Amino acid sequence: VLAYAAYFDYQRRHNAEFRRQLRRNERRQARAEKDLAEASAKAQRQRIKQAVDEAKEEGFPTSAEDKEAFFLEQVQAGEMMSADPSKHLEAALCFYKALKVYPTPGDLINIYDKTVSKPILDILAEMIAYDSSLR
Amino acid sequence: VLAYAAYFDYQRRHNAEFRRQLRRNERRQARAEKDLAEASAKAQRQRIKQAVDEAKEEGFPTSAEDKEAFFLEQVQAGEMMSADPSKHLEAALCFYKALKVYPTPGDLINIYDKTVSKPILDILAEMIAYDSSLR
Amino acid sequence: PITGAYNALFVSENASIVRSVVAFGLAVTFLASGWAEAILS
Amino acid sequence: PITGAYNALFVSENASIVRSVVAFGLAVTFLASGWAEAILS
Amino acid sequence: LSDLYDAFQERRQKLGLSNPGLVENIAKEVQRDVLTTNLMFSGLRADLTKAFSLNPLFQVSHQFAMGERLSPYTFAALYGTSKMFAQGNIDDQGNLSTTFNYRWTPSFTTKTRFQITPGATGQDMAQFEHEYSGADFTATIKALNPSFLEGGLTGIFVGQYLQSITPKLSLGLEAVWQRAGLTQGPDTAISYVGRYKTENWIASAQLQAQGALNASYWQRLGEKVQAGVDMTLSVNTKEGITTFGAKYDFRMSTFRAQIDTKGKLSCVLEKRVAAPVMMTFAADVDHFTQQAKVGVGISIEAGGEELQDQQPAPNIPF
Amino acid sequence: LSDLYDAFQERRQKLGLSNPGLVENIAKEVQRDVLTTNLMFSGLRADLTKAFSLNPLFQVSHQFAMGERLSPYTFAALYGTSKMFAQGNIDDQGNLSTTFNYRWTPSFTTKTRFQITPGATGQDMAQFEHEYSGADFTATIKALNPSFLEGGLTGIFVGQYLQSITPKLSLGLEAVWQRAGLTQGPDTAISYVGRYKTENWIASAQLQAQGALNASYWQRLGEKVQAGVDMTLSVNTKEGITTFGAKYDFRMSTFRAQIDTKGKLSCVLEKRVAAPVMMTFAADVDHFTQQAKVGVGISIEAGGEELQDQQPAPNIPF
Amino acid sequence: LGADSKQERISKLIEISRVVIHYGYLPMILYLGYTRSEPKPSIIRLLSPLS
Amino acid sequence: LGADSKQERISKLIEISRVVIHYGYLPMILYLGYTRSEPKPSIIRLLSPLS
Amino acid sequence: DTDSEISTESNFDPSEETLADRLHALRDMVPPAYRGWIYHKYEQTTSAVRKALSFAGRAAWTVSVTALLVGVPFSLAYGEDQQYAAMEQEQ
Amino acid sequence: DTDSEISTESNFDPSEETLADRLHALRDMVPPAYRGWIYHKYEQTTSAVRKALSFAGRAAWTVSVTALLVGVPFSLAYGEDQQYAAMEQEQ
Amino acid sequence: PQPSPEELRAAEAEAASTIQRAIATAAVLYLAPFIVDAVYKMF
Amino acid sequence: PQPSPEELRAAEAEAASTIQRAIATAAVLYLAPFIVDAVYKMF
Ligand SMILES: C[C@@H]1CC[C@@]2(OC1)O[C@H]1C[C@H]3[C@@H]4CC=C5C[C@@H](OCCC(CO)CO)CC[C@]5(C)[C@H]4CC[C@]3(C)[C@H]1[C@@H]2C
Ligand SMILES: C[C@@H]1CC[C@@]2(OC1)O[C@H]1C[C@H]3[C@@H]4CC=C5C[C@@H](OCCC(CO)CO)CC[C@]5(C)[C@H]4CC[C@]3(C)[C@H]1[C@@H]2C
Ligand SMILES: C[C@@H]1CC[C@@]2(OC1)O[C@H]1C[C@H]3[C@@H]4CC=C5C[C@@H](OCCC(CO)CO)CC[C@]5(C)[C@H]4CC[C@]3(C)[C@H]1[C@@H]2C
Ligand SMILES: C[C@@H]1CC[C@@]2(OC1)O[C@H]1C[C@H]3[C@@H]4CC=C5C[C@@H](OCCC(CO)CO)CC[C@]5(C)[C@H]4CC[C@]3(C)[C@H]1[C@@H]2C
Ligand SMILES: C[C@@H]1CC[C@@]2(OC1)O[C@H]1C[C@H]3[C@@H]4CC=C5C[C@@H](OCCC(CO)CO)CC[C@]5(C)[C@H]4CC[C@]3(C)[C@H]1[C@@H]2C
Repeated sequence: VLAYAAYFDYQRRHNAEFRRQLRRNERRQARAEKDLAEASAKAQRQRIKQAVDEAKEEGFPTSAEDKEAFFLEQVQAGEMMSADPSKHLEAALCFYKALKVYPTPGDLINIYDKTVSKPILDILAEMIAYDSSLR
Repeated sequence: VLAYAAYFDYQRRHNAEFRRQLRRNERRQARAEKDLAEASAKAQRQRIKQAVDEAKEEGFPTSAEDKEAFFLEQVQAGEMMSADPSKHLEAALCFYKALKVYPTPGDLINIYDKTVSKPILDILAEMIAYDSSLR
Repeated sequence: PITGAYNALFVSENASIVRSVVAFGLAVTFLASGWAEAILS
Repeated sequence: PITGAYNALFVSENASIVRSVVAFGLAVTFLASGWAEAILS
Repeated sequence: LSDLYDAFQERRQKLGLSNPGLVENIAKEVQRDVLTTNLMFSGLRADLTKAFSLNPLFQVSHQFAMGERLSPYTFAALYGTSKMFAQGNIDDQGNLSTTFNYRWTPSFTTKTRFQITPGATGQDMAQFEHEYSGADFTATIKALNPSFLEGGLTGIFVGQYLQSITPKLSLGLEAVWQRAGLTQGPDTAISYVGRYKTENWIASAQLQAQGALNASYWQRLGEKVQAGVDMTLSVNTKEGITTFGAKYDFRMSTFRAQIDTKGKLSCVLEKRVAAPVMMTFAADVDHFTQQAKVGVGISIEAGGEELQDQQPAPNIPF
Repeated sequence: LSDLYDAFQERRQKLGLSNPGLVENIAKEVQRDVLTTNLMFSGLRADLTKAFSLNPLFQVSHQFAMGERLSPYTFAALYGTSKMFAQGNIDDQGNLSTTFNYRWTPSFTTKTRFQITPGATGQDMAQFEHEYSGADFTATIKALNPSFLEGGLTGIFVGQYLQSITPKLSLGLEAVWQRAGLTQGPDTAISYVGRYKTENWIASAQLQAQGALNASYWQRLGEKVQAGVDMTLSVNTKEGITTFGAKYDFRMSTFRAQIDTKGKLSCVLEKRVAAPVMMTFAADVDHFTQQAKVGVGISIEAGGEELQDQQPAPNIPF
Repeated sequence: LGADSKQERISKLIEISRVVIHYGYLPMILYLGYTRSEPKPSIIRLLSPLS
Repeated sequence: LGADSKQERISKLIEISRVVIHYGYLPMILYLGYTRSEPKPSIIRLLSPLS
Repeated sequence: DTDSEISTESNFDPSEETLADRLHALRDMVPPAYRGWIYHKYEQTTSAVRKALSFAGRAAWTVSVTALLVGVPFSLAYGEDQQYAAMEQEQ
Repeated sequence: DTDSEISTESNFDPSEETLADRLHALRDMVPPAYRGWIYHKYEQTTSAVRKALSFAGRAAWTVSVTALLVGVPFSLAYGEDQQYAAMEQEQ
Repeated sequence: PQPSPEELRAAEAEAASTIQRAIATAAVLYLAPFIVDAVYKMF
Repeated sequence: PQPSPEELRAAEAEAASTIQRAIATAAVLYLAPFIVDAVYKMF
């Protein structure tokens, strides 16, 4: 191994073509890894977009008593899911649904921004930006 | 006793002057009892007015961190006192002080109106009406 | 085999019903077969 | 008399200090006087 | 006519049937004699019982407790006779629970219960119960908060029937009728029950019309050991739990232990630490959360030992 | 010069003084031998201890627990010798607490402690302790989290001194120096202590420079009974609590009970239910809230009974 | 069906009966025992916990 | 006072020492006992709770 | 308080009074000031009695639980100790 | 990925490399795709091992506590029962 | 929501029919042992 | 709030003086038994 390692190091140091072959392979891989990240981010972005779209189909309660009850249930559902790191998307959706039902979203955002963990807030923040209808 | 009661009843029924003497005494007492209630209400009103005046002298925090900390302390103090029916005036004062520090008093009023007991709310409601500076 | 059994035993809408029914079947057999009397007594 | 003692024993800023100090004085006397040995032993 | 009634009654008596007992007892051997469910508690408890007589029965009891949903103090008194039994117990908060059972006939019994709470108006309640015990069957009708003040029958009514089909098999029925408010329609539910009983083992089932099923099996494992298994299914979501447990009858102590499919483990040890004193230790362990509830209690019966000359009154309608 | 040193040392030895022991032990007879404070617990607990040797000492222990702030499992191992003692115990969450004591000289001891928690960076800590035990005094210096990485001394440092003034009276001193961050000034606190010790009774006091005072008295009430009272005063608001308790040493059990001016009552009963098994029952009752905490536990030491041929190693630096 | 005045009177009977049972039921049981027990206990012992 | 590069290296030693003590301290104690105990226990019995 | 206002009740009759009114007249005999002042003292006195009983009950509970929690384990431990002393003494 | 871009690293030298750089070159020998894919499997495999140990540890705790909570009271009760049987048999 | 008056009458009839079906079963059970006796005597 | 640099130097001196006063007491205690001996011998 040492003889090969010495030859490999010697070739890399003194042979420019050997570096060029390796550098080309590394640069090619660097492109794939960045492209893979962007694909993963878009898929995550799609999930966030999908979650906001799903909330529109179920609809929201209209009466004050149902809105408060639904809000509490959504807050309770979001909080219950917030403890599980695998439900951050679902927890944010409950917080998003509740935020859309709460009469003063801006105040509730300040509560979530301080009481909800940042990983969930990051998804919820994009949900607010994606749902341009949120006041 | 029965002979006196029969005579008393007979006199009240057949002697108009006997009724007039008794009626005059009852009417005179009725005035005193109503006047006493008004005096008690004014004294209670004075205590409410005094409580709002006292809050102005202590002043309120200006920084956001102190306002939130003070608000939580006032809410905690008000809630701790709210469990004791003898501290309803002091509890309302803490809720009043907190309400004056909270950025959106109208939303907090809806919370107090539903979470705080009516006897405390009645004092707090008059405090809001007395403190014309409350937004 | 296992795929058709594990799913119906721990990750199905009736998983809790199946576990309770199976456990009862075992417990009764353990008692009625006389093994319990030979072990617990 | 009682007015000057009850106030300083249960409704004063140091009421908790006085109660702890008095209780200690009694407990030590109860032990040191030999009554505790005659009752608890 | 008596001609058929006498012939029918005679043919009935020659069948060798026996009274199966109350419907609520078809699972007693498991749910009460083996499982710990009815004995489990937490915190500290102390019962000081004084017996003043055995015929008529009369005893007064002071209970001190400090634990989950246990009232700090409870005073209870009871009086019993071969024809009647009256009991009342009151908490430190004034909640009074009472019982008054009277035998109008050896085969007919009236049971009255009250629960008066000063703090809550909803809590106050009254339950009237009537029982008949034939040679081979039992019938029962209950009326909980029965009222006609609104111009219509309201409250909760329950009817129970259990019939011995053969010397070992018993089949029964239960029916409920409810009307919480005259403005809403009455609700009715029916439950079917049955039991097969033998010296060594007993099998029972309780099927609700709602779909829930409760089944149990009890078997004796010798003179000092007996065990049973109880299963509950609900279809309100689908949920079910099965409990297996055993009971040991030693000379000075009784040990009960059980475990169920939800991962809970519990045990109860009652030990006669003295002639009038009995200790109880209860522990319930939830293996999914690793939390345990510990219960320690004591029972003292000073009166009974000093009055052996009169024996307990018979057939007190407890 | 040795001329004065020898004459001084000789005059010192002829005074009949004795080593008073660690400052932290001036109230041991009350706060640990009589009061229940160090034994109280809640929930269920089980310690399974296996002794593998007595010289050198080596034993391994598994603790299972289910209660308030009790870790579900704790594995502990220790090794001891007349010159050293090493112990480590780890929770199910990986929190590792360790001890390593070594005798560089029979009168000088180094004690090292660590507390490594994976979950919290704040929790991790290290405590170095040095003790000297003269013929009539003890001196100690501690360094908790000592660091100079910021270019200045930081952490917590404690110095303790206790001197026997006469065969019965002991007087002492304690000093603390702290600097949590180089950006802020150092904080120092001093505490004065003293004790008067006799065969029948012991009196001790601990005065903080902050104004708090802790005083205690211990007295023996015969060969099987001893009792003590402990008082604590704080002037941070003014608050004070006084605890009175007694301990009974029966053949197969030890019973401790105490009550204090805040209305709390607690008792601990340790009973040798078997030769290797010891039970513990603890109950703490708060009379102002009527709530009780019940604790039941057990200790098992299988190894010790089967190896009597080697006796415990002397002066293990526990 | 039922007269409104009758419902008020009938409800009043329940209210009175509730209070009587709340206060009178336990002393009644103690009275039955004390007079019918064999033997008859002392008034002090009648509610002594263990003496 | 102290060089910034030195503080990084010194801090690294604490980080490594912390991990070693976390993993190595208990096995070390078990090793000392197992080799120096009188008598020497079995590897299986060395951590058996009561057998 | 005017003679003309009180004069409006010029005529009254015993038969015109209803059973409820005749029963109410019995309460009218007592001066309202005294009955109002007596009722006030009654509330204060009744409250004090309830406070005393609550305190007396709460104290008895404390002594009962204290004696039990301490007396029960001790009595068992002390009793068992005496048995060992008896068995050892019989040797 | 252009021949002119890669050609910028025309010259290199063994001595110019720093000790950290020479050590980093050792890691460069392994293909990044394989090492990245091996690291991924390592995380998944290490997580599974930790899950297995947590489950195995949690199961052993359950059996240990179950046997103790049931075996301890029973062993004491059963043992005491045998003593009464022995003392009664000695009569 | 609150029920309509005709729906209440439908519920009242339904409830009565259920309890009537129960009492019909109780009568069958009371007669059941004689039926079970015949089966053992049929063979 | 954060302290000023001159206040820190004041605290550092104060802290040092306190510990120096403690060590002065420890020296007194170490010498205290000989002092107590003299008192018993003065009479
Ligand atoms: C409907 C659900 C499905 C599971 C289940 O019900 C619920 O189905 C039941 C079938 C039962 C078994 C039937 C027969 C026998 C044979 C007998 O052996 C002595 C026979 C003797 C003849 O002479 C000597 O051979 C011992 C008992 C045993 C094993 C039963 C055990 C309990 C079982 C398994 C029941 C179990 C709980
Ligand atoms: C309302 C529901 C109806 C079912 C049920 O209630 C609910 O009612 C009981 C009917 C019982 C069975 C009836 C008869 C026998 C034959 C017997 O044979 C032993 C030998 C013997 C006769 O040959 C001679 O010794 C073995 C047991 C078995 C199968 C019963 C099992 C339990 C059952 C299923 C009970 C169950 C709980
Ligand atoms: C730092 C603080 C200084 C005080 C203190 O620490 C704190 O230090 C101890 C000094 C003690 C006293 C010293 C001497 C005696 C004389 C003795 O006389 C018995 C007879 C005997 C001699 O004549 C012959 O038998 C009775 C007791 C008494 C008063 C001590 C009481 C407890 C005291 C106050 C202790 C207290 C805790
Ligand atoms: C005032 C309040 C109510 C009553 C009460 O205080 C509070 O009064 C205390 C007196 C205590 C008893 C004294 C002595 C014994 C004997 C002992 O030894 C049995 C040995 C065995 C040998 O075979 C049989 O002799 C068993 C326990 C017992 C009965 C005590 C129990 C607890 C009692 C009842 C306490 C109880 C709580
Ligand atoms: C595997 C896990 C660890 C180990 C463990 O399971 C779980 O294994 C169980 C075996 C049990 C013991 C069996 C028998 C007895 C004898 C009994 O009788 C004494 C009478 C007295 C007369 O003088 C002396 O002989 C006392 C109790 C004791 C030691 C049991 C204690 C609990 C033990 C240790 C259990 C323990 C928790």
